Amino acid sequence: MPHLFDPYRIGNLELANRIAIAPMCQYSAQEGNATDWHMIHLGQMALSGAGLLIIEATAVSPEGRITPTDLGLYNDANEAALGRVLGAVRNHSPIAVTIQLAHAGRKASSEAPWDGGGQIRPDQPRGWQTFAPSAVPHAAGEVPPAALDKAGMKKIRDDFVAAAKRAARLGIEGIEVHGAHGYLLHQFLSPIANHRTDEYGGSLENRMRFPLEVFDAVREAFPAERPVWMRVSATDWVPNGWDIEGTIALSHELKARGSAAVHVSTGGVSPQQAIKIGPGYQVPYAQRVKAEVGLPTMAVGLITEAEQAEAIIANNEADIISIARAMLYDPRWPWHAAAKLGASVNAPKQYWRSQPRGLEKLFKDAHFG
Amino acid sequence: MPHLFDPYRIGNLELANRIAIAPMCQYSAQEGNATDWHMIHLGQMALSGAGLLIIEATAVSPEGRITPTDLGLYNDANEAALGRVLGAVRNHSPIAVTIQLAHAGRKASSEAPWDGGGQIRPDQPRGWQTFAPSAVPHAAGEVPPAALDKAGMKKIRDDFVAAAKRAARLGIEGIEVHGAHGYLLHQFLSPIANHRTDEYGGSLENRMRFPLEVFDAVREAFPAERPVWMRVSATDWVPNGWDIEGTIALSHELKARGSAAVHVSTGGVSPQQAIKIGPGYQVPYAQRVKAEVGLPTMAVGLITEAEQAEAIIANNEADIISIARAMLYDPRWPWHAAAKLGASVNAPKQYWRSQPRGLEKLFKDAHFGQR
Ligand SMILES: Cc1cc2nc3c(=O)[nH]c(=O)nc-3n(C[C@H](O)[C@H](O)[C@H](O)COP(=O)(O)O)c2cc1C
Repeated sequence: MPHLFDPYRIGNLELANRIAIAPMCQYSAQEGNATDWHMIHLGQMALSGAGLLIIEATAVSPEGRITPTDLGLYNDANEAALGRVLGAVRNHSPIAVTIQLAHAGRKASSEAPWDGGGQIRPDQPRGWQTFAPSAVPHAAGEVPPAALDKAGMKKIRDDFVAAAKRAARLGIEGIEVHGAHGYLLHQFLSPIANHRTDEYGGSLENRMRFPLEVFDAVREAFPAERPVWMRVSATDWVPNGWDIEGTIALSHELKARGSAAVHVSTGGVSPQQAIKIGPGYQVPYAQRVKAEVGLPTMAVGLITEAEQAEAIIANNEADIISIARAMLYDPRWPWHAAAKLGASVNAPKQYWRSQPRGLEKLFKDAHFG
Repeated sequence: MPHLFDPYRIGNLELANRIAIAPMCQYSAQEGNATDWHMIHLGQMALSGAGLLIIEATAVSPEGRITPTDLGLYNDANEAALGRVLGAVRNHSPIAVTIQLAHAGRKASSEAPWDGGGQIRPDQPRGWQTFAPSAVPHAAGEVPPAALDKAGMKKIRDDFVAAAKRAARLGIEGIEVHGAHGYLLHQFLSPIANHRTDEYGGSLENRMRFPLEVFDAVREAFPAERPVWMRVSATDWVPNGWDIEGTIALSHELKARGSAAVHVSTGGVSPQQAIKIGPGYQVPYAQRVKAEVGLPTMAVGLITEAEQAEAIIANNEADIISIARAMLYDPRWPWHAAAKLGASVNAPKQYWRSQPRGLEKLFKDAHFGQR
């Protein structure tokens, strides 16, 4: 009889409950460096009582950023800036802190969403040359990426390794390899983006080959006891693209290769995607991945209500509920869920006076004697 | 026909709406210095879409702190530490940032709430000698404060002035002088704490004299264009103390002396109690101070729902509503209120995608595109 507020575990990392704060790009870094925005944002996310925080898509190289203001972990300055933020978080919260390591591939060199998200060309001041499995653009008329060669692919492997080591040194507790949302690894997985005719394209085994090498490299580099997993897009929502069968096959391989979990999202590789959006619309993909592969499975997508979240766990549809927008709109979401479902959470002492009367057990360890 | 989400103004300071974030002690400073907590906390508060943020009780001297971990503005280090927090706020928020300047008087040298809130004796670790209008402890068996002399009262005036100048140099946009919660100024106001026989105790005029000296000194020191006001307790719960008549007389004096507002605490009557009595105002004392004195009247609102706050404004009970606990339990309270009331709010661009599926146009001037 599983419940949202059961303690849980991914690999050896104990989680206070099944609630994860999904990775959410803030587009507020400067040359990859965390800024005051990140102390405010991650600081507040850490007070939420969620069991797990997944830091935003963190670029393994400058050219792997989505946008010029993405968070990075590709040099010592980036490491020190993020370390300042993490020190503050650890000072005020017991949350498990993990990080999503990322490379945008052909979707790199973009504007922030509030600036319309368009491609910035390599010839424009903030733009740069992008890389992908094949020299085909994400959308028609865009400046195409260069097709990766052997040394290019090695650089990416080595950059993921280097970033995973910096993350380890910072005391980060886990790594989510970004394999979703139309970014570099997903580009290799999907026949929409991957037109290669070497051993990294064509067949399913070939298309999975580089994403799995990247996974393996990170898993080797990161301390063995701390979990490493992948976020996947379960489908492209485009006929003949990546689909749930590819996802299941990849998930089996991830399990065989020591992944701690699979975080199941969808979409991102094609402007043609025909997404059927609605509450819990991506839960069926997580349910199937959980059923067939049996790794800890995180579900996400328009999960906004405590009873909805609880129902997903109760129905064995996922093991972890990932929440993004509902956390931005209510950074106390897990407190509020705990109040509705008769549970407790960790909260900073500064805010112990804050809950309504009648919820005297809501905050673990709270006292005033 | 006023509404919660109408723009408003205090002095020259334009406010996006009638929602103020109440000064809420965090007990998280080190020798008066703001810490990483204040960055995280004040950063959230500043991004809430409220019109006005009032920084917590900020000690004018170490001896004037409520606790050993109160926020202070009494030396250069205090100033620099707060400046770091404010600079982050300014990078990200359009909110008006103001500060409550404070001195705890006989209630100083106490523990934080999670440590039981007790007095720390002058001879214990972290403790210190407290000061007050008279040598009478807040509670029996506590170490009494020293009764202030002419020099001690001058130090306090000058400390308020010094802190007000530091606040101005930090670019803080307004000052709330703390005359409530049984702290130093309230101790002078109240015959319960003030047993002085000189020109500072006895009659109502004598009891208001030092609080009004402090207010005047702050108003003189702080840039004339920026608002300065006082926080006042509507009434004591006990007889022969401070009362609603005193509050009204003090609010008239504040107006004549160039106060921008008055911020009226509840006098111990919550909305749950108040709405059952008489006309059923939620903030009856604030309502009366507004009607009789005509200053911009901020009322402490012990409320959680948008509809409660709207009604306070729409029923002419207050011009600005300050919100404390509901802001801690929901730092997006003004977003949630705006959604209920059909209004919009300033939200940081980083969070514009958070708008629920139901809603549209919640966030002012939001735009989105993605490849
Ligand atoms: C502002 C914002 C930033 C995001 N950044 C990332 C990211 O860095 N990495 C990622 O895998 N997904 C990212 N996503 C997708 C979310 O993690 C999540 O999967 C998606 O928003 C659906 O969940 P929700 O309905 O709970 O918001 C982001 C979403 C938003 C709204």
